[PDB]
Amino acid sequence: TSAPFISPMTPYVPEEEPTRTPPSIKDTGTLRPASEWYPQWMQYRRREDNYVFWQDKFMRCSTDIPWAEKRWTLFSTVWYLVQQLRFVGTPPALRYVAFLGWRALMFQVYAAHKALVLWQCKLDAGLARIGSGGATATFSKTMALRRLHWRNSPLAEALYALNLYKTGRVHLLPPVAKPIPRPTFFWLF
Amino acid sequence: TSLDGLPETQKYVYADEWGFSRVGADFPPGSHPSLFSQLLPQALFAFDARAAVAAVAVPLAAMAAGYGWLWYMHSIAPVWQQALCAALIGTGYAGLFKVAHECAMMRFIPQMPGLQAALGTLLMAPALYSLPSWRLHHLHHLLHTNMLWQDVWGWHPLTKVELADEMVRSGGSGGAAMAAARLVLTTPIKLFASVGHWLRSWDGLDLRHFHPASYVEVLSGWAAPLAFAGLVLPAVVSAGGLSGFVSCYLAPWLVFHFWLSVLSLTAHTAPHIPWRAEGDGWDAGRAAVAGTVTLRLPRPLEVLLNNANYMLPQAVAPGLPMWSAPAAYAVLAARLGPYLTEASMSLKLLTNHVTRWQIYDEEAHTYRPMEEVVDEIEADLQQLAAAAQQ
Amino acid sequence: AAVDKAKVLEDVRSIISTQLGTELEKVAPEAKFVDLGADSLDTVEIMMALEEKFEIALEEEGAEKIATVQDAADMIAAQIAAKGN
Amino acid sequence: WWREDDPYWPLRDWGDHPMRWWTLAFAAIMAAGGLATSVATGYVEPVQAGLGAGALLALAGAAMSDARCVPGALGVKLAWAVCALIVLKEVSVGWQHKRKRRLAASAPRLELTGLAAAALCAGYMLTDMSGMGEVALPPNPGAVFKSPDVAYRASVWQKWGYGQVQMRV
Amino acid sequence: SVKTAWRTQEVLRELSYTQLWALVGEGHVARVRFYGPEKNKVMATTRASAPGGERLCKVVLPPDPELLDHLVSNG
Ligand SMILES: CC(C)CCC[C@@H](C)[C@H]1CC[C@H]2[C@@H]3CC=C4C[C@@H](OC(=O)CCC(=O)O)CC[C@]4(C)[C@H]3CC[C@]12C
Repeated sequence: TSAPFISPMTPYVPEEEPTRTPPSIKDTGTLRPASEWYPQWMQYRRREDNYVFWQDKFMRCSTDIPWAEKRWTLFSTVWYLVQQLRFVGTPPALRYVAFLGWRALMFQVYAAHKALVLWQCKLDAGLARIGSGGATATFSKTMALRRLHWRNSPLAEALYALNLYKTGRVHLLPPVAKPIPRPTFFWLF
Repeated sequence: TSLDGLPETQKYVYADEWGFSRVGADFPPGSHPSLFSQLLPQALFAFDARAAVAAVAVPLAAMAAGYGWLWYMHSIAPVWQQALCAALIGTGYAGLFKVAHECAMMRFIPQMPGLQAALGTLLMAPALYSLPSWRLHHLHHLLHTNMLWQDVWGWHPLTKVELADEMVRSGGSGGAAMAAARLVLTTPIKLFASVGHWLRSWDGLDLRHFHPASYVEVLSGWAAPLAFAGLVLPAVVSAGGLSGFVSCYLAPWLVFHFWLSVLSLTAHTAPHIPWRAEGDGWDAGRAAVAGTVTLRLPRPLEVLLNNANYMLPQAVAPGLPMWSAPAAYAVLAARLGPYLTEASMSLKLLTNHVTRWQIYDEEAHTYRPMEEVVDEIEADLQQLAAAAQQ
Repeated sequence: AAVDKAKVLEDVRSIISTQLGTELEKVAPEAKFVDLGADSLDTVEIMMALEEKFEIALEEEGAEKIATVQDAADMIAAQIAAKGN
Repeated sequence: WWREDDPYWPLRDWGDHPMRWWTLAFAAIMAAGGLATSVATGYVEPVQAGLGAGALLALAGAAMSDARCVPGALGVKLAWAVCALIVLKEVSVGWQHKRKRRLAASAPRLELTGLAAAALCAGYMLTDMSGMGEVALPPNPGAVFKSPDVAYRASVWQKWGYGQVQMRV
Repeated sequence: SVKTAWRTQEVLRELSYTQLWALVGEGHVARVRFYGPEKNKVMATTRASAPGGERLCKVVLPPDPELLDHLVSNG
């Protein structure tokens, strides 16, 4: 311990400012697109409880921005031109057509990813058999849901596969992936 | 000490048998080396610029002479001329390194501390060493001198018990660690084992060994070697190719490491100097006074090395400057006479260090050759296997 | 913070019936999944269909122990309830 | 290797940066390859570039052994800068010992050193390089137009050369 | 020498007027383009066989009516 005065039984890890705004409220963790305007869960709540929609909009757009999304750097004064083209130099009708196309594409991609996740579930349920050598044939639903929401780093997947292959033990899961912080260099980016 | 009360005859026959001149008697327990700092005249601590500039200029002149010659006859000279210029350059640099070791312990020019820090850094860089880490390892050595299992920054001996453990784990005497120890402490390459020391500095390049308040100071210390090996070792190669590297840098480097290793190894190792564990009779003053050996060289060598062999005086008076080390020794030899050990650098000494004193066994508390020891403990392996019958 | 558990239950049962292929009267609030014909690889696809219909994300640790329709309904309701905060 | 008692030891907060052994490995590779090449051919740029980058990357991988400090972040920044410069020299100027007789045979292209440096840069960016975020270009008079502080707005206007404009606010 | 420098940003070498003559004589210049607002500057691209490989050199031309025959004679 370094602590001269006070030291709880778990060491204090210095948490820092968040560097990115949270996912909105309307989004899901997966690849399938959101909902154009209103989410679906809004229909199963009290009218005097659905104020969190507009509050979340206010928070992401105006009042809770982490001072790291307001750094003036040389990369951002060029991204400004890209974005200003998209928002002021392109007519909203072409933007609307592109929006529809991109939605359709994302639905196809999400369908593909779901197919792949189910395939992975069979594969690892098969690998646990080699691992235990004997009976074990199940898989972990926790890991399936964590794979669908992109909550695993590749190293965690590899170590889980190895643990399965060697000792069965289908219920021992890697911890969880932490979100990536915004990269900053200097006046540069 | 190992040879306790016994007449002068056996002492002197042991002395001329091992190559020492005066063996040592026995010091009382319960003391400290810093005591005998009161036996020193106060004039020994005075600063004078004459000896300072002489000590920084003589080895520089030897180095410059060696380099001027070597470049005047770059690669047209036979191997013996190359060897001699390399030996001269290595010795000159060992002198400048003794000066840097003095600046690391803050006793060369105390009035200008920034200047002495910069000077020590500069003189230590060409050997690829760090000044703050050197200070730390040397202090840790002074605090634990001859302590078994703790003096890791000195010539810790290879004990019998750990060797037996490694032989039980290896399942025979043919493993990799086995042959490694076999060639490192049975061949003359032992006189260069200091290079191992060099690699154990850079404590993994790991800032997690130190106190946080010092990070910036430690990092800076590591950046002076690297900068050298990043800005100067290229130039040399680029300007002389492999040969122009092996003759201008690598041979003086090997000579300097010879000097370092032989000095330390002779300093704190001898058959009559025991290595007590902690709690089991380890005494500080007894180990710093009785457990030290003073090497005597020709006076030209001494003046070239900046009296680098005189180590006992600056362990009882850590502020005693470098040019007062010979004189001070003469004082202590009068009062601590019967207890000191002394030796002269001769071929017999190094042959004994290489061929005879290889393994340290604590039951007999002495050094014994590697081969007879391993075959003895292997015969006892056979006998415990016979004892393992049932 | 206050969820109409009745609506959530009706919608859960309708989704389950449409996924499995059995009719809505057979899906009872206490019916386990193993008897409705569900085999592991499909107690997962049912979870995915549920999330896709309700647009929420399931808490995985509790989702490992879903075996009756009422637990599905209660998981979904506890997720919808904790949405603002 | 494998540890049956806890298999997921690599994903455990040991106190350093994840990309710390890769940095030292790459430094060793650069130094060895540079020296070997410059001895095997006779060109003096390979060893100089290789050993310069090796020194800088060893220093950065030393500083990266405690990621909470301020030096722990300047280490990551230094390593990213060096790997980016390597990628740049490779894909835009090429190496001296790789000239040919033709003109399109000697064009600067991306090979294996540039590829490793690019992978390293991506690894630094996707693990953690978010420190010292308060170093940027100074605020404009455009950022403080709507700020609730008169003293601060006056200070910024003064610095940018508008100290005499009237603050009808 | 070429062996003791860093490769840096391919540019146009410069011949005076004379090594151009010797080079086009020895059959090493491969193609020539004229430019300059008064049409007295040459950009000459050599061929691989030359000492130094294909490079792009610049020459200043002071009126010489023997130039065209010399060039067209050597391919
Ligand atoms: C290449 C020549 C011309 C210039 C000199 C280079 C040195 C500055 C390099 C080469 C050897 C390196 C050392 C080789 C071995 C190690 C151990 C290594 O750390 C470990 O192995 C940690 C323990 C473990 O891995 O189990 C990194 C630091 C260190 C001292 C290195 C530090 C930097 C050194 C001294």
